[PDB]
Formats: sequence, C-alpha cells, structure tokens
Amino acid sequence: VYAPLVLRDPVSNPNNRKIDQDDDYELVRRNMHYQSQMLLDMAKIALENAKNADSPRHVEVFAQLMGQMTTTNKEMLKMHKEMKDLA
Amino acid sequence: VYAPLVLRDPVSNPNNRKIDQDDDYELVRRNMHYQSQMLLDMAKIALENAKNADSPRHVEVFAQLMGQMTTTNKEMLKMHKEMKDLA
Amino acid sequence: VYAPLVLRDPVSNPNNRKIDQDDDYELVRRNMHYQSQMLLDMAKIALENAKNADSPRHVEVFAQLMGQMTTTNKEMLKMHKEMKDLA
Amino acid sequence: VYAPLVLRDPVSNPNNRKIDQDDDYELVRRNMHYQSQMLLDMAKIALENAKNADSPRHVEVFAQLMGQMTTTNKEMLKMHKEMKDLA
Amino acid sequence: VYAPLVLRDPVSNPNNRKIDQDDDYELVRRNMHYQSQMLLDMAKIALENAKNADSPRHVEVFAQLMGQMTTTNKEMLKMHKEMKDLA
Amino acid sequence: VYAPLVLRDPVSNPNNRKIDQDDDYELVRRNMHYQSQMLLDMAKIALENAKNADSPRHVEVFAQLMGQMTTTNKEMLKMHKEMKDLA
Amino acid sequence: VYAPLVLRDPVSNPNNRKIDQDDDYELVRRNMHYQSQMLLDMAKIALENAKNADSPRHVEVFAQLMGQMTTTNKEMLKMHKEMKDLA
Amino acid sequence: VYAPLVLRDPVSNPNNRKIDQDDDYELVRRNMHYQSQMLLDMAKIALENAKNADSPRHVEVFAQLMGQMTTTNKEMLKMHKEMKDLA
Amino acid sequence: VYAPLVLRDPVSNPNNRKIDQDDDYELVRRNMHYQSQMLLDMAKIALENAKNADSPRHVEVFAQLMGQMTTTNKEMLKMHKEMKDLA
Amino acid sequence: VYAPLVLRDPVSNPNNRKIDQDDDYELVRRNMHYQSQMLLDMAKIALENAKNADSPRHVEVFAQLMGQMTTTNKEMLKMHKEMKDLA
Amino acid sequence: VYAPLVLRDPVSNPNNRKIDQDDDYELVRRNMHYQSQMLLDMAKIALENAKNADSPRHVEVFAQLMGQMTTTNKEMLKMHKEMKDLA
Repeated sequence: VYAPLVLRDPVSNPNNRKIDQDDDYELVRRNMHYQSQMLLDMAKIALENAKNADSPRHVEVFAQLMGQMTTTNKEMLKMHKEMKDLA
Repeated sequence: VYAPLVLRDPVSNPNNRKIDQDDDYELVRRNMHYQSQMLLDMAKIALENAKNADSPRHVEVFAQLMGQMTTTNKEMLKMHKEMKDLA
Repeated sequence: VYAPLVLRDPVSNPNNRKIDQDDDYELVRRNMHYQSQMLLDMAKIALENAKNADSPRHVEVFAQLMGQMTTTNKEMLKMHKEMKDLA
Repeated sequence: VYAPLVLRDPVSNPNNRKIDQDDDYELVRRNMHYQSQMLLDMAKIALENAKNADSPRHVEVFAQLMGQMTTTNKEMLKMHKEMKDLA
Repeated sequence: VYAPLVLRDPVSNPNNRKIDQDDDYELVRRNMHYQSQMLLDMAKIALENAKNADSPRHVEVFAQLMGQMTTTNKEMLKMHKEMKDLA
Repeated sequence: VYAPLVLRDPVSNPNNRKIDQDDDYELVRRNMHYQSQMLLDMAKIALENAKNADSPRHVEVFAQLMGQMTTTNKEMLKMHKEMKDLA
Repeated sequence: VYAPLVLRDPVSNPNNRKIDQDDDYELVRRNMHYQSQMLLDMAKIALENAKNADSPRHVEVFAQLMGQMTTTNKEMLKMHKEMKDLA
Repeated sequence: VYAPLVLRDPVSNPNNRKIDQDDDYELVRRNMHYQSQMLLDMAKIALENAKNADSPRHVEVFAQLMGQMTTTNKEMLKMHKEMKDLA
Repeated sequence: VYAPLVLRDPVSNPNNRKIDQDDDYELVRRNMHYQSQMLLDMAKIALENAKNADSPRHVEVFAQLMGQMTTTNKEMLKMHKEMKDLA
Repeated sequence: VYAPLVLRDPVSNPNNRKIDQDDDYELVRRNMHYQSQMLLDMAKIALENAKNADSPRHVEVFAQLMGQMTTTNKEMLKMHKEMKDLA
Repeated sequence: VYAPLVLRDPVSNPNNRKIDQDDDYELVRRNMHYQSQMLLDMAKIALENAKNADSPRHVEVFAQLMGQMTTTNKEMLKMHKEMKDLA
C-alpha cells in the first residue's frame, strides 16, 4: 500500500499576478526537467527490451515513447517563448 | 461504500464580474497545482513499475501520463496569458 | 429505482436579452464549479486506486481524468473572456 | 411500449427573419437548460457509481460525461454571442 | 413491412434563386425543429435508462446523445447567420 | 437480384459553362431534398425502435442519424451561399 | 470471374494545358454524376432494408451513405468554383 | 505468383527543371485517369454486390469507395490549379 | 535470410548547401517515381483480387491504395512548388 | 543478446549556435537519407509479399509504408526551406 | 530490479531567464540527439526483422518507427528556428 497523497494548496494573488507567474514558471520548468529525466530513464530500458524481445508490441510502444519524448522536448523551448510574450 | 459528495454552490455576480474572475482564477490555479502533484506522484510509481515488468503495456501507460503531464504544464502558462488578456 | 427527473422550463426574454445572459452566466458558473468538485473527488479516489493495485487500466483511466480535468479548468477562464466580449 | 412522437410543425417567415430568430432563441435556450439538468442529474449518479464499483469503465464513462457537460456549458455562453452578432 | 417511400421532386429555379432560398429555408428550419423534438424525446428515455441500469454502456451512449443534441441546437442559430449573409 | 443500374452520362460544356452550372444546381437541390425526405422517414422509425428496445446500441445509432441529419441540413443553406458566389 | 480492366492512357499537353483542363472537367463532372446516381440507387435500397428489419446496423450503414451523398453534392458545387478560378 | 517489378529510374534536371515539371505533369495526369478508371470499374461491381448480398458490410465498404472516388475527383481539378500556380 | 542493408552516408555541404539541394532533388524525384510505379503495380493486382474474391475487405483495402495513390500524386506536383520557392 | 546502445553526447554552443546548426543539418540530412534507404529496402520486399500472399493485410500494410515513404520524401525538401529561413 | 530514479531539481531564474534558455537549449539538443540515436538503433534491428519474418505486423510497426523518426528530424531544425526567434 502507498501512503495517500497530501495535496498542498498554493497561495494565489489575483491582484498581484507577477509573483504567481514567477513561481508557476519555476514549477513548470522543474516539472519539464523531471519529465525529461523520467522519459530518458524509461527510453534506455525500453530500447533494449524492444531489441531483445523480438515482438512488434515492444517496438510499437517504443515508437509511442519517442513520440512523447519529442513532444516534451518541443515544449521546453515553447515555454520560453510563452514567457517572452508574457514579459 | 464511499461518502457521497455534497455539492457546494458558488456565489455568482453577473454585474460585478471581477469578484468572480478573481475567485475563479484562485480555484483554477489551485486545481492546476493539484493536477501537477497528482500526476507527479503517479508518474514516479508508473515509471518504476514499467522498468521492472518488461511489459509494453506499462511503458505505454507511462507515456500517456507524460502526455498528460505535458498538457498540464502547457496550460499553466496559458492560464497567465488568459489573465493578461482579461486585464 | 431512481426518481424520474422533472424538467424545469426557464423564462426567456428575446426582447430583453441581458436578464437572460446574467441568469445563464449564473448557471454556467455553477455547473463549472460543480464539475471541478466532482472531478477532484473522483481524481483523489482514482489516484489511490491506480497506485494500490498493479493495473495499467487504472493508470490509463486516471490519465483520462486528468485530461478531462484540465479541459474543464481551461474553460472556466475562457468563460470570463466570453463575458467580457459580450459587454 | 412508449407513445409515438407527434411532430409539431413550426411557422417560418423567410422575408421577416427577426420573428423566427426570437422564437428559435427561446427554443435553443430551453433545450440547453433541459440538457444541463439531464447532464447534472446523470453526473451525480455516475460519479457515485464510479467511486463504488472498482472498475475502470465507470470512471472512463464518467470522464466522457464531464467532457459533454463542459461542451454544453461552452455553447450556452456562445449562444448569446451568436445573438449579439445578429444585429 | 413499412410503405416504400415515394420521393417527391422539388421545383427548382436557377435564374430565380430567391424563391428556392425561401423554400429551402422553410424546409431546413422545419427539419431542425423536428430533430430537436426527436432528440429531446429520446434523451428523456435514455436518461432514465442509464440511471437504473448500473452499466457504463447506457451512460456512454447518453453522453453521445447529449453531444448530438448540442450540435443540433448550435446549428439552429448558425442557420440564421447563414441567412443574414445571403441577404 | 436487384436490377442493374444504368449509368446516365450527361452533356458537358467546358467553354459554355453557365448551362452546366444551372443543370447541376437542379440535380444538387433535388438530391438534397431526396436526402432530407429519406432521413426523416428513417428517423421516425429508428426513434421508436430505440425508445422501445432498451438497448444502448439503438440509441447510439439514433445519435448517428441525427448527426447526419444535421450535416445534410447545414449543406443545404450553404448550397445557396456557393451559388451566390458564382457571380 | 470478371474481365480484367484494360487501362487507357490519356493524351496530355504540358505546354497547352487548356484542352487537358476541358477534357478533365468533362471527366470529373461525368464521374460526379455517376456517383450521385450510384448513391441514390443504393440509398433507396438501404432505406427500405433498414425499415423492414429491426436492426441498428442497417440504420448505421444507411447513415454512412447519406454522409457520403452529402459530400458528393458539396463537391459538385465546389467543382464550379475551381473551374471559375482557372478561367 | 507475379513477376517482380523492375524500377525505372528517371532522368532529372536540377538546373533546368521545366523538363521535369512537364514529364511529372504527364505522369500524374496519367495516374489520375488510371485511378478514376480503376475506381469506376470497382464501384460498378461493388454497387451490385452491395445491392444483392444482404450484408451491411458490402454497403459500408461501398460508401468508403464513394468517399475515396470523390477524393480522387477533387484532386483532378486541384492538379490544374497547382499547374497554374507554377506559372 | 535477406542481405542486411548497408547505410550509405551522404556528403553534406553546410556552407555550400545548393549542391545538397540539387542532390536531394534528384533523390526525392527518383523516389516519387519509384512510389508511383510500386503503387500502380500493386493497384492492378489489388483491383482484380477485389473484383473476383467478392469480399468487402478486398474492396476496402483497394480503396486504401487509391487514397495513398492520390497522396503520392499530390506531393509530386507539390515537390515542384517547393523547388520553385527554394530557387 | 543485442549490444546495449551507448549514447553519444553532443557539444553544444548556446553563444555561437551557427556551428550547432551546421552539425545538426549534417545529422538531419544524413538521417533523412538513411530513412529513405531503409524505406525503399523495405518497400521492394513488402510489395512482392503483398502481391503474392492474396491477403488484404499485406496490401493494407503496404499502403501504410507508402504513406510513410511519402512523408519522408516530403520532409527532405522542407528541410531545405528550414535552413534557408535560418540563413 | 532496476535502481529507482533520483529526480534532480534544476535552478530556475524567472527574472534572469537567459541563463535558463541557454541551459534548456543544451538539454533539449542533447535529448534530440539521444532520440535520433535510439531511433536509428531500433530501426536497423526492426528493418531486418520485418524483411526476414514474413509478417505484416513487423512492417506496420517499422513504418511507425519511420514516422516517429521523421518527426524527430523535423523538430531538430525547428529547434534552431525557435532559438532564433528567442534572440
């Protein structure tokens, strides 16, 4: 059994948004960094399995993994463009 | 049996819309933060399950979460853009 | 056997639209809030479900909930843009 | 066995449009209000079903309900913008 | 055994289109009125069926109904916008 | 065995196109009227079948008809708009 | 066993394309006429089949033809736009 | 068992492409005529099959042909527009 | 066992890219031609299979070839527009 | 057992990115060429396999290959536009 | 059992974003290089498998790898365009 997740409620500032923006930027960027670490970690293992299992499903799912890995990396640069337009 | 949800009813102000805008912004940001925590929590477990199972399904399902985590990230920054246009 | 729903016919003013807008915005904002309340209640349960039993289907279904939760968050802020344009 | 539907035929005015617009606006708004009642009625039940019967299908189908409930909400606001567009 | 449908040929005027527009407008608006009646009649029954069945299929199919009910009601007002553009 | 169809090759005039435009306008308007008459004939039967079958499948397909009834209606008004555009 | 098709090479004029255009228009229009006839033929039979038998498939299949019949009609008008643009 | 295809390598002109354009024009047009001939050949037969074999699959797949036959006719006229664009 | 493919590494000129362009043009065109030859070869065989075997699958898959054959034809002319824009 | 892949880290220069562009251009073009060789090599074999097996699946998958072969071919010339835009 | 991943937190500077862009550009270019390497490594093995084992699945799955390989290349040169528009 896993311990239930305690949800942490952020402090929002509707009339002073720039500080919400700054924190959210840090959070998004952290997450994108976690994602790429996770994806790469998964890819290395997924690759060797797909090479050795000699089964089309392994290869098909590896292709889906790559598709996602590209989407993630694509977004990291898109983030800075969204930030530039906000500032 | 789980406890039935008791629906909470918001106070709406059509003629004084900004009160609503502020509160709705605080909720949306709160939710998005919840979303990113829930996704992260699940991601870490789904990653380890996929690595040790040698099952394409587990990898596929991990990719789906990453897909969702990315969309969640995209929409956090797009939220601030909508606020900038509203203000 | 559940009690059959009794439909509630609203009063509409084609000649006096503004009173309808406000009432409909009151209703829409209510439903929006209800939806986030429902989604969050389900997300918490679905997350623990997905974590406890090694079952990709539960993980897959949790992802879909996040996807739907995100779409509902998006529209809450787009509602305010729709109202600003109307006035 | 249910009683067959008896179709009511409306009166159309091709060269005096505004009369038709006003009447169709009343119908559209009525239908949408019924729709949001039906959806909310099902949502509450489908939510408690999805929580209690530990099976992915119930959650998946609850997600599709929320998607449809969101889409119906969007169109209630867009209805009014369609009206403002018409002179 | 139902009675074979006898197709009724309309009268067309390529060089006096105004009479055709008006005729086709009366037909389209009539059909959209029939659809909304038919769908609303279906939704009442489909709702109660999905409430008492305790099976995802019924809920799934009710959602599909709601989606089509939405599309129909949206195109009713869009019909007018097309007519305004024609005149 | 149903009677084989005998295909009817029309007369075409690339250098004197206005004759063809008008001739095809009548064919299209006729076909659209044929479509609408057929769909309504089917709709009335499909509806009562669905109402009394207590089967999700029947509702699903009825929702498929309405979507097709709506699409045919849309293209009828737009047929005139395209004719307006042709000088 | 049916007689194999013997393919007929068209005469093309790369530097004097107008006679290619004219013949290709005469082929396209012919083919579109052939299509609307084949669909109407099929639809007449498909409708009666979907009436006499209480069978969702036959309805579903009838709807798909109407969908295809609407698109064919749409493209016939859109053919006269492309031909107008080429001249 | 069929004879293996022998691939015919074309001669290209990077710096005098007008010769390439013309040849490629004759090829594409040839292949479009080939396609419309082939599709009509299939349709004539598929329609009779769909009429006689009391199985929806025949009608569903016939509809797919019609969709495809429409698509192939759309691009015949779009070819000439593209050829016009190439000055 | 087929003979493993040996990857032939091309020579690229980053700051003399026009040579690479011309080389790539001849390669792309060679392949476009190979494609239309392979598709047409397959289509002649697929057409007769579909006609004689009286199976919806054969008709369905034949339609997919044509769909793909139409696409290859499209890109062939679109290649020349891309070349025009590059020079 | 296949040999594990050993990932080679590139050398990145954020300040003087022109060197990186050129290297990546060589990489991209090289890989696009590989891709073109790999598709062709497969196409030859799949084509004959589809012709002789008399099974829809083989023809279906051949069509899929061709669609992918066209996408690859399309992107080779679009690559040169991308570089011209960066120049 | 594989060793659990340890997530590494980056340092983000919301009001000194250039440091972040440079580091992220390096990371994204590293990952895109990793992806192309992984995709090529899989493609080589998938190619021979598809050729040697007469099975449509292996060919289908290979095509999916190629699609994903093409997308990755596309995105490598877009990365630079994205960096150019940031400067």
